[PDB]
Amino acid sequence: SDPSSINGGIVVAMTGKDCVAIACDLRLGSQSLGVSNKFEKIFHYGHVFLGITGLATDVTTLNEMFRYKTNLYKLKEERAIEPETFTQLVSSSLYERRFGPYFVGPVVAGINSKSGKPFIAGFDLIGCIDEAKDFIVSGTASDQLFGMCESLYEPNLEPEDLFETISQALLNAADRDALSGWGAVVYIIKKDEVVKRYLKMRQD
Amino acid sequence: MDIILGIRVQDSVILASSKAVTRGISVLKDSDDKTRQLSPHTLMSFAGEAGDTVQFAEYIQANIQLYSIREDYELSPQAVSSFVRQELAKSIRSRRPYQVNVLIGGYDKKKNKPELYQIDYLGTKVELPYGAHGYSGFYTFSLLDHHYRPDMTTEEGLDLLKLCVQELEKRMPMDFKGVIVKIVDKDGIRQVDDF
Amino acid sequence: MDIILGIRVQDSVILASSKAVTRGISVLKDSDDKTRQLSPHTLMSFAGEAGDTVQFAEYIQANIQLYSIREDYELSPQAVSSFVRQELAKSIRSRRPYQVNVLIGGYDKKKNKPELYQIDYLGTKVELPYGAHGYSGFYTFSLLDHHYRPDMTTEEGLDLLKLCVQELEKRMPMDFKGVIVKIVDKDGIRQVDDF
Amino acid sequence: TSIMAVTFKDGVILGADSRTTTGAYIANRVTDKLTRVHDKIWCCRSGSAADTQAIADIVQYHLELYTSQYGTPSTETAASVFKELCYENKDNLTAGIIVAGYDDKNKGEVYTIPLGGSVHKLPYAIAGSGSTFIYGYCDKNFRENMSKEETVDFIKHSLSQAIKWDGSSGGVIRMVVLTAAGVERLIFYPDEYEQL
Amino acid sequence: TSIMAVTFKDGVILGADSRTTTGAYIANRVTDKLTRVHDKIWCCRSGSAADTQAIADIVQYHLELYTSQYGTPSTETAASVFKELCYENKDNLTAGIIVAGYDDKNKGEVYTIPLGGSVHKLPYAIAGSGSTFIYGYCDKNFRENMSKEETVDFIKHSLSQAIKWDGSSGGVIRMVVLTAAGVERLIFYPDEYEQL
Amino acid sequence: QFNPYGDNGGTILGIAGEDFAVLAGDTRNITDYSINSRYEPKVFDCGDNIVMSANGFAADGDALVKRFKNSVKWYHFDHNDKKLSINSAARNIQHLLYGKRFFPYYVHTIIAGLDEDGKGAVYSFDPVGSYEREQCRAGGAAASLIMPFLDNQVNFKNQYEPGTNGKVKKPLKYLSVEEVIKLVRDSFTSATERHIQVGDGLEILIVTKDGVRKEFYELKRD
Amino acid sequence: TQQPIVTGTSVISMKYDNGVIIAADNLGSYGSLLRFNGVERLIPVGDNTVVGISGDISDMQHIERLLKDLVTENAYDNPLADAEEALEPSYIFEYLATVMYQRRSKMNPLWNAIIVAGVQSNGDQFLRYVNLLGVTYSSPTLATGFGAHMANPLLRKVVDRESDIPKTTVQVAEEAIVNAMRVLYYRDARSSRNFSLAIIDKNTGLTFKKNLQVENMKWDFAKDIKGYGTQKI
Amino acid sequence: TTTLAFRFQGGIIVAVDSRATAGNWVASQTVKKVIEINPFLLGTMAGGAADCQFWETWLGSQCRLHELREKERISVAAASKILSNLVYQYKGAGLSMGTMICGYTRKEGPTIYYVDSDGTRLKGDIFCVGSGQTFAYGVLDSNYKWDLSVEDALYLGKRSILAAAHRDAYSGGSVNLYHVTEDGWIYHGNHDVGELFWKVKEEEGSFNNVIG
Amino acid sequence: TTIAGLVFQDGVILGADTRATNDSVVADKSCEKIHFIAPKIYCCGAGVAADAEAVTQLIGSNIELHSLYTSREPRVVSALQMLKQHLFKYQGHIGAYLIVAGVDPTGSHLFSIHAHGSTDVGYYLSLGSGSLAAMAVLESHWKQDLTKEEAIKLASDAIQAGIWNDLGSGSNVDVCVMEIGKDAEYLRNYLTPNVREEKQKSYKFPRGTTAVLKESIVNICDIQEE
Ligand SMILES: *[C@@H](CS(C)(=O)=O)[C@H](Cc1ccc(CN)cc1)NC(=O)[C@H](CO)NC(=O)[C@H](CC(C)C)NC(=O)[C@H](Cc1ccccc1)N=[N+]=[N-]
Ligand SMILES: *[C@@H](CS(C)(=O)=O)[C@H](Cc1ccc(CN)cc1)NC(=O)[C@H](CO)NC(=O)[C@H](CC(C)C)NC(=O)[C@H](Cc1ccccc1)N=[N+]=[N-]
Ligand SMILES: [Mg+2]
Ligand SMILES: [Mg+2]
Ligand SMILES: [Mg+2]
Ligand SMILES: [Mg+2]
Repeated sequence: SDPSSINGGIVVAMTGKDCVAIACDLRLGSQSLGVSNKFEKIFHYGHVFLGITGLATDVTTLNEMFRYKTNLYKLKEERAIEPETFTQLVSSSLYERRFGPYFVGPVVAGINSKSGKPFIAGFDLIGCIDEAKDFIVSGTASDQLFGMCESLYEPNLEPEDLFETISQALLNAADRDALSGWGAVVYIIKKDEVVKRYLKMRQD
Repeated sequence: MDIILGIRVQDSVILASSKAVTRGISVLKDSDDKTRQLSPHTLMSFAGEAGDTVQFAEYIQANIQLYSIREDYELSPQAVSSFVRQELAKSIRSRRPYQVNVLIGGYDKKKNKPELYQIDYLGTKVELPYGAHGYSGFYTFSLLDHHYRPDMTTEEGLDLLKLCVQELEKRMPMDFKGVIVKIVDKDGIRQVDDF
Repeated sequence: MDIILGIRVQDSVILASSKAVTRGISVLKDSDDKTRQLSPHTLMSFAGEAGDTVQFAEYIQANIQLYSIREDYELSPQAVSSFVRQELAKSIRSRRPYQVNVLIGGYDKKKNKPELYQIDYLGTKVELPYGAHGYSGFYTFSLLDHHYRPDMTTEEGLDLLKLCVQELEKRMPMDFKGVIVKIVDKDGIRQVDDF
Repeated sequence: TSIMAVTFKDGVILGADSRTTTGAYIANRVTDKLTRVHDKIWCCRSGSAADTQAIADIVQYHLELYTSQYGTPSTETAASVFKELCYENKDNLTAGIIVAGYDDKNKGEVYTIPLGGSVHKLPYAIAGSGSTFIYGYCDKNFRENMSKEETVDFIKHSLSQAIKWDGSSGGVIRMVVLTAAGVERLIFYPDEYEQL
Repeated sequence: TSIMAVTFKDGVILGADSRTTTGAYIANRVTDKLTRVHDKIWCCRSGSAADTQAIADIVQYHLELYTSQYGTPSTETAASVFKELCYENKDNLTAGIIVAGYDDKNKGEVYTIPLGGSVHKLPYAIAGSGSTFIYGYCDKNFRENMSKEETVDFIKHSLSQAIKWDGSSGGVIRMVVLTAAGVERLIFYPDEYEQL
Repeated sequence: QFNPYGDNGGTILGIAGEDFAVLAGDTRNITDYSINSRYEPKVFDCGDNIVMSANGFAADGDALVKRFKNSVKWYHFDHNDKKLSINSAARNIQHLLYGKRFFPYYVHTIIAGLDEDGKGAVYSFDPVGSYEREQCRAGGAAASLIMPFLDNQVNFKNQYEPGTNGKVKKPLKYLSVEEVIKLVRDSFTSATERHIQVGDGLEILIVTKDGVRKEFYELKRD
Repeated sequence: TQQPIVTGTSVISMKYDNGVIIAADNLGSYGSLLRFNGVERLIPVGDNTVVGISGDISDMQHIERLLKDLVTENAYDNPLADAEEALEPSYIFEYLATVMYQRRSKMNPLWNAIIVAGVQSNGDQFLRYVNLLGVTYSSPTLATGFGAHMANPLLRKVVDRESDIPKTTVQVAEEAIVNAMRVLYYRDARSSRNFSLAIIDKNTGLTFKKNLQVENMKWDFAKDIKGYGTQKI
Repeated sequence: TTTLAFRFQGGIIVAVDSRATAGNWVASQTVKKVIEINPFLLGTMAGGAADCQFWETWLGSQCRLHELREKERISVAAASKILSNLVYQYKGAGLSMGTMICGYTRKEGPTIYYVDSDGTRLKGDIFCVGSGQTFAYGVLDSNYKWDLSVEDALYLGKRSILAAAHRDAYSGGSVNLYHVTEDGWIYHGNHDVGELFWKVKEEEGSFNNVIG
Repeated sequence: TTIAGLVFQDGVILGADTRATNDSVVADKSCEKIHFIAPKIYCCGAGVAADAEAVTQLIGSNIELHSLYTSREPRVVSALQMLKQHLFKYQGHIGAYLIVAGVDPTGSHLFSIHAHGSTDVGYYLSLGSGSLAAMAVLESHWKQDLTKEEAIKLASDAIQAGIWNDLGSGSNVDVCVMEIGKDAEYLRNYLTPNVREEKQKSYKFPRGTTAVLKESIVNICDIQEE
């Protein structure tokens, strides 16, 4: 009945030294029934990454919508959109459905190509922006992720350390949530290379 | 409508769909085909609210057939499933939504690969090796988790499907009156008349 | 519990009762006997709410067995049915009523006559040539109205009962997993093991 | 209903309208809402007529039995018995009672018992649906130690306004005067009080 | 809220308390409920603050546009515009407005517009939650053709009682005097009016 | 309608070491968005080297602790001053809780102490008396924040030996009392940052063979 | 289960170096009607305890009688009733707290919030709260209803923790309480100007002050406030 | 919650998972859903955690009192009926229980009784109870025969819980195994699903749906 | 949320805390609740955060276009009138509660706006869940002709009362000072009374602690070209 907790899933994003990390679980369910163990929740439009938790039909719809909008942006502007601008675009697009919202918890992550500055942001379902220095959490195990991030995180982690911190934040949060898990993916993002890693986790 | 199953094997997709049509107290029919051919190499099975199921299926069928004539070309199973998902995703925020869940089984002639898509009434799409809608999956996914292999032949896929149907006939309360089975491969769509 | 049928022929009463026990999603059992022997020549089949059915049946069984020992005598089917009706009629105005419907099939050794009583959870008693509870009667009474004769043999009664069960298997939505059949006559109670 | 009790120099006066309504129909236009629980202890009733009658009858029984054993009860004692019934049965009662009485020791006393079953001793009290419209008037015009004629005018003018504005109130203004001299009943008709 | 408008010899006076509550919390203790729709046509607002502000702003707009085309509108015309908004949108409004104004031809006039959207021309009017407590007082003490000083006292004493009994009312008593001489604002503080 | 239940917030945490146990709880007491008290003790010494906390609705918590304390007193009278073992205490609490199965104590109860072999023990109950012996348990408002952290740090979950690919788990160890208290303090500091009902102060009761010792630490008061 | 009818608003209180202060206005409201203007809601028990009660007044009057009856009962067969066996604040509180919780557990609560303020035999300050649910807590400042939201923030600026109690004199504490009562009169729609204040000191005993009034009120700024936005007159 | 018990040539297999939930919150991954009533009786627990623990512990006391009074081991039929008659008294009050009473006695042989909180009591050869029952049934019904080796039967019970632990969100943690014989019950260990799953995937070649 | 505004000698000042919450969890520890409308007009927001943000941005956008059109400095009454007419239209469904303050050619102004479209005029105001804590302080200490130094002290004290005593409010204090004839000064993180204390341990893991199934490079660039 609660749309944000039918399908389940989580996204977490963290900043490090000259890098950002964004990670998500792979579960898609119908409440108790697990359906898919390959449902990725992180997408990218050029060098800007967007994670989306919540109702899966809206996750898919919004991905298709932001692909559409960022493609037109690029044709007109003659450059790829930046994380700060994309954040405002996500907020705008969510709030225009104020009284019939998409049931989602989006998370933006990326590095500004000009300034080199790491950037992360989170939103509620109607577009209120939370721009964080440290980390953003989203999904059915957001409380669990807040607990993990708030204790595990420290500022200015190197990419290969940040990988370990975000992975352990995701994995241990997911294992305390019935509707999250079934696999996980972690993106480590630097100014001009991005590494994607699939994690080994318990499959229950 | 009750049980719709799908299983993608090596070189084909097999869709099994129950034959019963029950209106409350009585079983009105025991030979109902809960499927439409969208294109020569793409089949869609469906289940959900009465009336909405067939209306939706035939509406999709007409649109894909219209595309085929206009371009003199068959859309890929992926493209058909994305079209179907968008229609359902548009539907869910309407005045009166389509309450229809579908499986789309297709053979992609370009990639020479079978493909099975599961889409629910909300517009939730997933590509799977095997799929089901409603209560069917509760019984059958544990079997398919155990016995499925990606390199199975069509005959092995049918034997695995018999085991799914036997389990449903043993443990489900409703008499769904057996299943019509259809195979989708490189040569097109054909019905297995003895099951 | 779903289907319970009864038919009184020339020299016997035949009770047919479904074998399925369903708890919501799954069929937990397919060999359940929904009957108790109250006395050597009196059998009671039952259907209704889970737990209440067996608790009530066994409570009646104990009381009739207690009567039999005290008086060294078997109560008539009529007397047993009146006892059962009063217990249900007392029940309906309780804090928590028994939700149980019963058929009582008996052979009266004094009158040399088979007797079938149908009693619902309210305590509504009726003597009948054939009876049913729940949705069973909707399908089967029209058959029995057509084919029944009072002078039928036990074999003819069983053939007429097969026709009732076939109709139920064709038109009912729930799979009730066939029936256990029992015959009550002058020699007592016996089960037809192949049906 | 509009009811009030007012202490003055010589004792206390109870006052009430005479209207009983069932919705917008006036079931009784000459009701007596001033009721006797003892010789010089009376009460004004508001709320459920069934409930206030049942209570008043029980109180009269208790004070009669008190008098047989312990002599004349105080007005405070009467108010306490009213309170005990109202408070202990608050879930099943809709009763708003004003208790008024005359001792020779204490002189005039007024106790009000609203819905909850609390007790409040006051110089004067007003209650019933029509009382809302005269809080302003009564507060401005009440003085302590008024004469009998002044207190009768104060009650007459007050209930006149309550009656004027409240549809649930109307009819005659009944009054009961409690002094050392005894018990005097007064009645005032529409043609008198409406032209005030 | 306690509000009232009173006609007198030289014109009309509007009066109001200054309390705005959200439940039992006093959101604003110095509210100005006397609001100007034209030079010498004012109104007192009660009910939903959002609704009465929205209405009053629309009326001010209509009378400004009226004045540009047809000269100074009558108080009756202002009351009619208030009525039209209140009546036609009765399903979506909770507004109880008193309209008061001064012409030289008609002198002081008062119109009251309760929840339904009806209009009633009166010598004086009272409204708001606190008005229930002063119907008795105001009816007894109002006279026609009072002086300015008498009418100020009448309003001050009336709203003093309304404030005393109503929890929803309180703060300062604001008044606005409308005569040929012009527009005079008056204010009266708790230490003045509470001791009356 | 009268609602007999309320929520006084708070969070509690039990950890079982090798030869000790801790039961910690924040000292903030709240209703809705108001602070009732910044120091209202929630974890109690019940005698017989057992510590107890019943977090949730504070009135039911106080009632339960009061009844268990009394149960310890009467166990002494009835059984010749015999020490109530932690396992026996746990079973006794189950019966206290289940006695109100149809009008529950709206609390999450944790007790800590030493078992009969001298090893550390923590027991945790649901509101109607289902219980389990555990090595690690947080209860209350921020239990969702704290428990995944404890799974990771106390029980070494999802942590593997580096270089083993992912086939040798980090091996389980008992923590020192000093290590446990560091993890307790960091759990509550973290929980205080992200949960509005957690804060003000942290009171830890440590149970060893020597007895019950207390430690108090300030938490953020916003 | 009932609903409160005639009600009393905030009771506020705080500890200071040698004792406790408690205060409460003299109003009995009947919904929005300010019905009864002479209601005493601070009820002394002996010379060492004051029980301040808010909420339903009929239930308050019941509690008042239980406490009066408690003093009588304590005196029975007790030669030290006015000495070592006199009633303590902690005894009076625990009794009330037992009653409150028992009544909520029978689904028939006394619809009140109670603060027991007093000084114990050994000179210790006692200040504890209990309400209709049987929920109890203690703190250097305590307040019920609107006082919790408005008085506590002001009183906590004086005594923010336990260590501030010995630094706070009776003049400073009373000043803080009297200011808090004024703030409540500005902002609580179900409050009154007239109030009672009680000081329980370990040296000077129980001082009970009746018929106090909120004074030094700021209203003058009101004259300049005009309209609700754009109005200039 | 996934619990199962089945009868075969070599006795009874009983397997259960170990997860407890409060909604979508995973309360615990180390819960005991099997109660050891005596050397020849086992009780499985599904439904309310407190309701099962309390009444199945109470059942054990009633079974002990029977053998003191009658100088004889309680029958599986009698034990199951004590519990079913108890829960029936509480019917409508809101108790939540799904349970299996499994044991051997000389007079009965190996016996399984399903008992639940709405008063149902059934004797049978195979039962699965809990939110993950359908998943367990799928695997169990396909590979069930009367004459499995004790080794194969133990594996099937283990594998059936694993299948449910995977698919059912509310089932997981670990698998507890039991085998009931003429001589009594025998514990066959606690098997963590986070290790078992990968082990089974590799050796069996199943779970091809997973990224491994 | 604790937001407040008050007037002083030749200006107006706004204050706000920096905590955003979802039920009982703290979503944001450092958020800006003082929104921008014009160079010398600011808006404190409470209630639904997205709504308060969106409504100020929209009115701010329209105020800018109005200012360009009329070639004048925008007035606070224009922002006030536009905000209230928008909020009234939506009947409280836009759950924004705002304190608007600013300077313009008319002078200095301070207003409050409620979600249903009602407005107030005041010399000191507060809104949000911490309003009662803040108003207690403002009622105790506000006077006429405050200096700027006294005004900043009182405003920050009013916000602090909310931070400590209200669970809804927390973290830091933001202030904005708008004085006649001067540039408005926006003072984010004016007070920082809730810095997290240093942790007992570092939870940085040994590398290779996490088990990994696969690795791959993601192509984020356009066309790798020949
Ligand atoms: C699975 C059953 S299921 C999902 O198929 O219904 C387990 C089986 C089980 C678990 C534990 C034990 C013994 N300890 C035996 C069997 N059951 C559960 O997970 C149940 C599902 O409802 N969980 C509970 O009963 C939980 C257990 C706690 C440890 C979390 N308790 C509650 O849900 C209660 C509910 C409640 C009761 C009274 C008042 C308020 C709330 N506690 N909580 N929250
Ligand atoms: C305090 C307001 S209060 C407690 O006094 O009502 C702040 C004011 C505020 C915060 C942030 C900003 C940012 N520009 C501006 C003003 N308001 C909040 O903390 C609100 C309280 O509802 N928080 C939210 O709206 C949060 C924001 C986070 C997601 C960043 N949103 C949710 O909780 C959503 C929103 C929601 C909105 C309307 C109605 C119900 C729920 N819920 N969800 N999901
Ligand atoms: Mg999980
Ligand atoms: Mg007032
Ligand atoms: Mg906090
Ligand atoms: Mg699972």
